[PDB]
Amino acid sequence: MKEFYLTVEQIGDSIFERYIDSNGRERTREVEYKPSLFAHCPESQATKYFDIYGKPCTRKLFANMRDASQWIKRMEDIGLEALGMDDFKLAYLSDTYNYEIKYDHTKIRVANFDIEVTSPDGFPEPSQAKHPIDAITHYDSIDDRFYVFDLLNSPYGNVEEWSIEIAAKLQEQGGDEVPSEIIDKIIYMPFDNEKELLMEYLNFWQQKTPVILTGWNVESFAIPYVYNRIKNIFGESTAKRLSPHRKTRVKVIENMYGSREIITLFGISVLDYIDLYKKFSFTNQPSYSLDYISEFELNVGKLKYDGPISKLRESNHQRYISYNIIAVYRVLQIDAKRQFINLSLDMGYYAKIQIQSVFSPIKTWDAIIFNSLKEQNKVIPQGRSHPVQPYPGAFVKEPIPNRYKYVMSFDLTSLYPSIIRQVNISPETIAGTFKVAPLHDYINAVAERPSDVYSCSPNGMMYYKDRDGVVPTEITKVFNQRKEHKGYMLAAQRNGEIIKEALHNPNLSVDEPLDVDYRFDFSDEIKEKIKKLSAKSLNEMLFRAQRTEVAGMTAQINRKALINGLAGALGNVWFRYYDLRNATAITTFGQMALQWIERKVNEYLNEVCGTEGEAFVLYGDTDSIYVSADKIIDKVGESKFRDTNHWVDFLDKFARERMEPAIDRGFREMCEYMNNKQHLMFMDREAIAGPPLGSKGIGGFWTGKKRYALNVWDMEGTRYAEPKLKIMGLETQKSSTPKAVQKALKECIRRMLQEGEESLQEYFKEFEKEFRQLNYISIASVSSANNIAKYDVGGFPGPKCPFHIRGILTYNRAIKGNIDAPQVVEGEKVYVLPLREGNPFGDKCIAWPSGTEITDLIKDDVLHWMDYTVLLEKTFIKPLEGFTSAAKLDYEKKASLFDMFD
DNA sequence: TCGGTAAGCAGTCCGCG
DNA sequence: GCGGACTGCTTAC
Ligand SMILES: Nc1nc2c(ncn2[C@H]2C[C@H](O)[C@@H](COP(=O)(O)OP(=O)(O)OP(=O)(O)O)O2)c(=O)[nH]1
Ligand SMILES: [Ca+2]
Ligand SMILES: [Ca+2]
Ligand SMILES: [Ca+2]
Ligand SMILES: [Ca+2]
Ligand SMILES: [Ca+2]
Repeated sequence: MKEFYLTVEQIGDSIFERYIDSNGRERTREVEYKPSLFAHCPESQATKYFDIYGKPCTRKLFANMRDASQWIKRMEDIGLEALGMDDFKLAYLSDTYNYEIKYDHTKIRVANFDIEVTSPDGFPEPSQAKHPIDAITHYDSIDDRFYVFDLLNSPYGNVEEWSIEIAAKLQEQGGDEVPSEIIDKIIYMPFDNEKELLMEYLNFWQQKTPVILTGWNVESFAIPYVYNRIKNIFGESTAKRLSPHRKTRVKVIENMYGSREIITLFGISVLDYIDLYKKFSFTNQPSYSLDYISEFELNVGKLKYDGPISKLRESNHQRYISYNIIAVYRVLQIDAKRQFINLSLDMGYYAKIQIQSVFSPIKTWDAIIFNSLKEQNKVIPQGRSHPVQPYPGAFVKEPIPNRYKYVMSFDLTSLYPSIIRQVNISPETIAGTFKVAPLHDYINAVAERPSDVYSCSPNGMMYYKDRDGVVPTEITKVFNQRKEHKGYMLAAQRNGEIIKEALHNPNLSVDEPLDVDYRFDFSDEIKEKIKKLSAKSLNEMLFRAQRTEVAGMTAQINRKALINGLAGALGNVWFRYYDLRNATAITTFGQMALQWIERKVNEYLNEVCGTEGEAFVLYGDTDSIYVSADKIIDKVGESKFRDTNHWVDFLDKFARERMEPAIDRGFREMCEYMNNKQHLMFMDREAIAGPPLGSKGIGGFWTGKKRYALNVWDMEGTRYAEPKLKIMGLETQKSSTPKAVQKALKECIRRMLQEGEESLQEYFKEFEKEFRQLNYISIASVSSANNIAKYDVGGFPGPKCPFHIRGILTYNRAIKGNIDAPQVVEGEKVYVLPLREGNPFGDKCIAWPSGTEITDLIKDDVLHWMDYTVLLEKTFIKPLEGFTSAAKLDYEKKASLFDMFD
């Protein structure tokens, strides 16, 4: 097989590399890598190395990496560009793996671990590590085993061994319900003392050294706690055995508010699953507890135990260990679904970077572009310092707040990357500038043609047309990968809808789910067999289809994120290829493109309708337009349609056969106008929205920019079994809105769009009457909590104190003295409730850690003093009043001549 | 939050005769 | 009471 790296490090003048050799074995080597860097040289000197602008360079070979680094410094001292890859491990990887890397994941040791630490005096701080580590569960991907290290004797109590028999049993048998599929994979090791446990853990680690190290909050808790505890008991050298090269750094993580400390383990790639989840999931969650996220992702119940976690080991050690094991497994289950580790490996090996660098799109793209240029013997420029400067972004149309009955939306495929490719925007393709007219003049095609030679953006920039820039070349490659995975995602989605349809008529039989590839549209043969399947098999197929859709979503959305990040990186001062001329060339072209096509679509539809100056495009944001289709429907007449699906078909056909050709024509003209390299503005129909045929549903409404709701029957060619609400920006979509309120507001919107005003009034009346019964957590607001200390003046709110911070301060005063009280962690999320006047907390609100029940000693008082009226008006009524006034509807029945008469 | 801009709403402070 | 000048937070792209 072809070799591939696992990890790479620079330690002084040595590269330390762990890799898989040509026989599939894991090896480690120390390499005295001699780096090269570059200086400009005279043209009269013969060379094969050129910078990106075509200027000749001489290669400088250094005796070692420190010499190379010193040379960079002296070149700065002289005032001359020091060209080349200054991150020497990236150059090493480029030299050592000069081909597209094919990796074998089965050879990569992925370790998932979690530790437990009993602490009677609050949160066990990783920097202090003053409490014994009393449990470690460490799952190894190569052995496919859970290695359980269990401390039986502690200063906080001596316990009996954990029982695998009880662990397996149902919670109704007094057991812990450790999943049957992992029971046989547990290797249980009890220890009579902590020193023995840790020494054995280190010997184990030495034997089975993680390449990828993950788990939940491992980077901020488990890793620094283990490191520091071993350091405290044994000394630093023993703690450094967590690094295969025995090198670590206590590294400070800084942002804006403060700083925290993590431990860098050289020769390990830490991908904390919480960080993977935050980067790759495209969710914003009210809580990031593993319980909370496992419930969201897997629909598994919260791990139930009695009393505080600080007493769980002594009171129920059996459950303590079982929950430690289950916790490790939950992360594995989340990964089986989301496939973020797979994603990270894919992107890391593609870029030829340390796997953990996938968190940095700037590092990722720097390596991609470097490797690409190096193939042509081209030489990358030195990174430079730039002051942070603001620059313009997208255009967003101001909508008229209103109901909108029939709506067809259209959206440009991968806009910013497509602009880059179309215009040929790259550091080395800049050809010059032209004299800019107001943007409006380009939109309306009255400005002079920018260039007859170069490819242009309406920000004034011109680009070469003779050859693709490196940025267009490399962005195209990832765009193509993205396109493939999106295809699989959409097929799985369409396939899921077939199954949902079939589930209306389940067959009464015992059978099996079909063995199919959900990434490809079901054949007629499959469709016929599905129509004969039982509900049990159908539901299993649906679950599998949706799992396939999730896998495709992960693969596509994050490749989209990477390519959009390249467009964004051009406007980040830390990017080697930072250039506001290029960043703005992209955003300004986008502004023109949207407004250009708004004009074209309005012109086309006014033509087919035989009107003048009518506004068909009601809205647009960045790269999308929303077209009113009322007149199109009305041209055939509602009564002519058999059912909802009939007008949906008609609009779909109209969009594809009439509107899309007109859209393409408009964009080809714009391409010629800007003299672009290649027409890539592809705007396809996205949504077809409207009320159910013959109903009083309003179909949709806008309240303002980035705030709307649509009843969608077809999205990107997925025809839904049941209509789906597309809601953007409204409170139902915000993590800050209480859970039960999101749900209620969603149902109000559903009723408005599908059923009408009367249905809405019926539901409002009911919610208003019953809501005080809702669980306090479900009606709590949520907020991130930054700068708590900043607004704290002797335990009370300082000037300008935010509402949620006030709640935290109220909480802090209420828990002064309570030993079992959780602390609010700076920068994390909190639940927030309003409090009625004259409450014993002495303020108008209280806040506590999100994803948790409020501590028992104040819970009863909070419940008693919760201000339901304020809660209702602020989270439910105010937003609903916003929705209904926009839609010209009333959520309460107004008086009529029938009232109180006949 | 260690890792692009536009723009919405909550809330504080305080004017607005 | 609402709206502007702010801070804070969160979402649409
Ligand atoms: N830097 C950055 N830009 C974004 C992000 N989301 C959207 N944009 C910008 C770049 C996109 O091309 C443009 C339009 O956003 P869309 O959500 O429609 O995505 P896009 O057109 O790229 O892909 P698509 O084919 O429609 O799924 O807005 C983002 O998360 N980060
Ligand atoms: Ca735990
Ligand atoms: Ca788009
Ligand atoms: Ca059937
Ligand atoms: Ca869009
Ligand atoms: Ca098309």
